[PDB]
Amino acid sequence: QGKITLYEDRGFQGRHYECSSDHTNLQPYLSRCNSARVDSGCWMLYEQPNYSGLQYFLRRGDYADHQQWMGLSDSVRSCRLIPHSGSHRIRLYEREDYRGQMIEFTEDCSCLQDRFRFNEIHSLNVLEGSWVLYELSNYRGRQYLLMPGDYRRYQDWGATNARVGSLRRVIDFS
Repeated sequence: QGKITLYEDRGFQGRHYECSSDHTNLQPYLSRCNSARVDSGCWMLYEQPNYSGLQYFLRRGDYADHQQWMGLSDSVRSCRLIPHSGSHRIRLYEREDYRGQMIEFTEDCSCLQDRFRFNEIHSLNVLEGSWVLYELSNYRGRQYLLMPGDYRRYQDWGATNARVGSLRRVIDFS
């Protein structure tokens, strides 16, 4: 279940901490977390503790700096593990609940505008692992996270809007 080595200082220096499970406060272990090494899994970090604020999606790889994982701010005080899943399947819904149009995805969607018309997703049903939504295509903007569950609106995943441009599955193994 994921396994990364968060480093207070870049180049994997300074104080370090290994996270193999959900964590809400990285302060008591990392002053800033300027570097991170992932073994196998997907991880998300949050600029503020208790998963609140701007975050950064991390996948198997070496990060000697915060800029590597898109770290905008080295003020990372929270990090969690996003579960995986052998198969991947998700059902997005146009409007709230399930009265609008629905389209399913079982693979990477670097260009939703090619698969679904409406750009507003106000409900989705994630059966397998988890997925990620991007305000644009080919991930050139913001990103949201949908854990395995049921959503009846866009606010459920704490989103100002529904505008979705692309999406992928949070997995690279099972």
